[PDB]
Amino acid sequence: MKDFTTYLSTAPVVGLGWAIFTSGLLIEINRFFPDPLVFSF
Amino acid sequence: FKNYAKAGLLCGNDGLPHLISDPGLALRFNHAGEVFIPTFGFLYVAGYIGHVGRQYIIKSKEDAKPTDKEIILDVPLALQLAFQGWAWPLAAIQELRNGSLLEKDENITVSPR
Amino acid sequence: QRAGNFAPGSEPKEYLNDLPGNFNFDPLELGKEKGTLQRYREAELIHCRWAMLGAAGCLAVEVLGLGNWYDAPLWAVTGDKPTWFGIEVPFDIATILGVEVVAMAVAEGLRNDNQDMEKRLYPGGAFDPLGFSKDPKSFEDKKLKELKNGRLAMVACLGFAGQHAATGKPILEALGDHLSSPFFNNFATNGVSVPGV
Amino acid sequence: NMNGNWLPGSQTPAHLKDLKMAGNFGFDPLNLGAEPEALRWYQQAELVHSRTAMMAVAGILIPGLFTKLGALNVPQWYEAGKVYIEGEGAIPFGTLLMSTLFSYAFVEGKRWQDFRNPGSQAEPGTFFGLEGMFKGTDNGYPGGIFDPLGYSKTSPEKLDELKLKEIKNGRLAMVAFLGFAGQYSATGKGPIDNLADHLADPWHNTFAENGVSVPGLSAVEQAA
Amino acid sequence: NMNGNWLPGSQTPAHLKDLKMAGNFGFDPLNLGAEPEALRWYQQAELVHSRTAMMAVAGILIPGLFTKLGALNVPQWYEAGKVYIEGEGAIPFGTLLMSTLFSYAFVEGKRWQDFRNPGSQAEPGTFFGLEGMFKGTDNGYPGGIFDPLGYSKTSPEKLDELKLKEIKNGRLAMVAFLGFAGQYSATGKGPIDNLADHLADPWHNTFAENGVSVPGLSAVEQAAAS
Amino acid sequence: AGADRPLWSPGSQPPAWLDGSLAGDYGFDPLHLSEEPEMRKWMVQAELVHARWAMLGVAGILFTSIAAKNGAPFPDWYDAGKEAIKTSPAPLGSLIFTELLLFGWVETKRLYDLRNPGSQGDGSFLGITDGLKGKENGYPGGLFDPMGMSKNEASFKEAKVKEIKNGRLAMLAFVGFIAQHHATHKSPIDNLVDHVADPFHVTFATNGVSVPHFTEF
Ligand SMILES: CC(/C=C/C=C(C)/C=C/[C@@]12O[C@]1(C)C[C@@H](O)CC2(C)C)=C\C=C\C=C(C)\C=C\C=C(C)\C=C\[C@@]12O[C@]1(C)C[C@@H](O)CC2(C)C
Ligand SMILES: CC(/C=C/C=C(C)/C=C/[C@@]12O[C@]1(C)C[C@@H](O)CC2(C)C)=C\C=C\C=C(C)\C=C\C=C(C)\C=C\[C@@]12O[C@]1(C)C[C@@H](O)CC2(C)C
Repeated sequence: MKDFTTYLSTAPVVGLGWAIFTSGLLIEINRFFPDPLVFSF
Repeated sequence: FKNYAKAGLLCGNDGLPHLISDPGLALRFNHAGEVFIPTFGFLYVAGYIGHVGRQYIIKSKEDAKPTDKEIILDVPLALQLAFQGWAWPLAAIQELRNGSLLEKDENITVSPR
Repeated sequence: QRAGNFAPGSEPKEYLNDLPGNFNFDPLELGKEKGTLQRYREAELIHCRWAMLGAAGCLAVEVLGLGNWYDAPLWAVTGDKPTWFGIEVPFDIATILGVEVVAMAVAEGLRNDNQDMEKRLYPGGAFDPLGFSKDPKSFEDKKLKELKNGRLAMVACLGFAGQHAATGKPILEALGDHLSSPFFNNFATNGVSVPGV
Repeated sequence: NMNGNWLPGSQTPAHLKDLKMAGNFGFDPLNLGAEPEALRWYQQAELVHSRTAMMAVAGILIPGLFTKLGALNVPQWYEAGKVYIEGEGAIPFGTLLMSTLFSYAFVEGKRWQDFRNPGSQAEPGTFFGLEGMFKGTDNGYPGGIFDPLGYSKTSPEKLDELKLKEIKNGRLAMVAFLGFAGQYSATGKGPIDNLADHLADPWHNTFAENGVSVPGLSAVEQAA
Repeated sequence: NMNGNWLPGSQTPAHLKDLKMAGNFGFDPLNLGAEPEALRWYQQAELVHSRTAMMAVAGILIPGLFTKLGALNVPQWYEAGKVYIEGEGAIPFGTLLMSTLFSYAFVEGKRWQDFRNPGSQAEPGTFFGLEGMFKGTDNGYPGGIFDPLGYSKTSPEKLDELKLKEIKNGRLAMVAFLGFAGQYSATGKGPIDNLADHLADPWHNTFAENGVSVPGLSAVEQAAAS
Repeated sequence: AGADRPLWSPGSQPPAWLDGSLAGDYGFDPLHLSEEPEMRKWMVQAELVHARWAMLGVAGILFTSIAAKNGAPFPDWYDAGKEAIKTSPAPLGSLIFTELLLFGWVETKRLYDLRNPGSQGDGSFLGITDGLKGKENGYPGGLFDPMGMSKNEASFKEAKVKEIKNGRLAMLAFVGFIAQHHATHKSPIDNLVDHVADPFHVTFATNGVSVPHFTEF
């Protein structure tokens, strides 16, 4: 477990996790707010 | 197309909306939400990134083999610093006030003239 | 040490012995620690006295033929001039609310400045004009009877709130209906207190 | 000691071997009553189930037997709730339900408090003064108001014989009410009608004929 | 010691463990109060924000309560400036804002000067002779003419109790004004009207019912209703 | 309570971290989880809360379906929420967020009792010191155990074993509920009566789902 956790603690794996997290957040924001351009509350 | 209208957006001679970047002019014509508010928000997020990275750089150096912590990230420590960066400008200006934000020119690696 | 005991043969309470009006109780162990127990004692006596005032304000206006207790503060909605005991006080809800807020604020501020815990429980003096509880045994008996009547008035006030939430009919009419038709007039007959009759 | 064996030749369980209680026959293949506290709980639960089943079979049979004799017009037990809910003096179902729930909750709370600590209801002055005689002599057999005519202060042999009789008739009542439920779910008629049909035609009045009881047996029955 | 714990079972910060400042509960998850001067500035800023929040919440509620009661006829807080500026004897908005900015600049400059050097505003002969009592007894507690009734001239236990009460009602007031802004933006009504709506219909008038507070919950509501 | 204990597979080597001290420890771990003591504590707490919620939900589903089959007007366990908030005085949005607000206190107290054992019972919550203290890792006790039959150590161990076994059984029961309601679109009690009516024909192979039919020959 802890060896696999340290493998998951390596830089490419946590970078991949950040990549999926940020991409999914931005994609869901764009999907539920279709095409915004100007901040208007 | 409905949301781009009735929101202060204006277009010139082609129907493609234009954005006003000068503050003050955007403030007195309700164009601040075009770039003025997003630029402040991006500055806030970029300062969040910089403060989190600075905290991880400083907090992972007082230990044996800091490069090992750089290459294999301390995930609980990284998440703790991630959730502690919500007040990045306060800590940044306080580090500026106490002088720990900047290093003196005597301890800084410098190229020969 | 114990005046009574609900569910006789229960586990004895080593932290509730000298408390007046003690019937063991507290299976949730809320009375642990001396400071929290004293604070809960203050809360219990104050809430019992406020239940006394609420039950008085309900029943005195119910049995005098002046109306119910839900429609008694409704005149602020209507704007009609209030009436108390035929004295016909001309006060206004803005002035009433202001003087009530100020008076209760200063009164509870003075009450919170009691220093001694026993004085916060029972100060006496100016609050005891005649003082029939000068004898210590009479003091304990009066405290126990006050707590018993306060708990009974608390149950009465909760019943008032629940009954008038269930039906708009007044509680003295509810007692009359329970006397006339016991098995055909109760909380289960409404169908709102318990779903599915 | 033991009053017999539920199955001769079967080895008695260790917890059921050298005990002293009424209605003991070594019937525990699952060894559920191994713990003495669990054994006491199971004994008390069996006693109260047996008592309420005795009341049930009494109120089913004796008014039913009076109805079959023509003395009474008492209907069957599987529609008596609908009969009473449509009567002239029909108390609502909710009112009776809450009254029964409150009374039985009080009774079961007192019984549970006596079970957790035996003889703990004999503290003076808690319940109208007379509660000093509410002390439970045995787990499930308090006595006093529960036996005012005085059959409890007999010989110990008579006492255990009476306890064994109570347990035996109670178990018979429990299996009788199980049979009542099964016969209502299968035949759909009253138990007295089933007994009359078994007396008139023992072979025709059999659960093998009913397809609800043994599915697939009627298939063999019409196959021949 | 500490008045309480904001999060039971959690380790208190080291700078907040032995601290005896009033209104402390170990609520520094971001570790911003580590520096002492930074902690002093944070305490002073919290006191200022809390005090102006209590003043604003009182001026919103009590006139609002009196208007909903019927005696007063002052407008609600979210439109009061617009109706006031439309009056025939109304001071212009720029003039009022400039006067407010100048007066607050003077006051906050005095506060800055007594913060950067404690008790430095008691320099002799600097404000018409009455500058003697213009000194800082504590951080955020100047006293003197700011306490004319002399309620703070009491034993330190009662003074600490008063400070705790002040900071607690202050934090409640800042939360209350944040609510005032938030559910004015949500409901479009006054706080007293929102309280009456929650009292009359608690389930149907909830922050999760309106789609402004939680976007997309209304779509789930009509999806389940269909 | 260890060593020569019945395992998930007879003859398989039990894991080193699974010594048999925990309740229901059959040495079942193909993925070698819960190796660390903190991970083991987290997994034990998660299994206990999942077990309690699974048993509660399966018992409620079974009671509602049994009452519906008897004649009471109760909906099926699937899509019960639709008619539920169709008849609820509390609409959706408010109800779920009220549930979340009511649940947050209990969940964070459980979390910080798991992280810090015995820290909750210090008078912080309404002056409760003796209560609100975790007797074990996933077994709090106190006011959640009003009657004290867990005082005896052997009785407590037997109760833990019974609870975890019934919890795993209810987990599989809920999974079966989901699977054969997606397969048959009927109540679990309806599936039970269909299985005990014609066992030789009605089964998981005659529902038209689970096993696919392509050639029909
Ligand atoms: C419900 C309540 C308190 C409930 C407490 C409970 C359940 C305690 C719980 C426990 O004990 C249990 C159960 C068992 C233990 O294991 C655990 C604990 C914790 C020990 C207080 C209400 C307290 C309620 C109070 C004091 C209300 C007062 C109302 C007043 C005075 C109103 C005034 C008016 O009525 C007049 C006078 C005249 C009218 O015309 C007009 C109006 C305005 C309506
Ligand atoms: C089966 C299950 C989990 C199974 C996990 C398995 C096999 C894991 C296997 C392994 O880990 C081992 C052992 C060891 C590792 O080395 C290897 C792996 C492979 C990793 C969980 C179910 C968990 C199931 C749970 C918790 C069920 C909860 C049910 C609730 C709450 C019901 C609520 C309702 O809402 C509904 C759904 C509908 C409404 O009609 C009624 C109400 C009552 C409202």
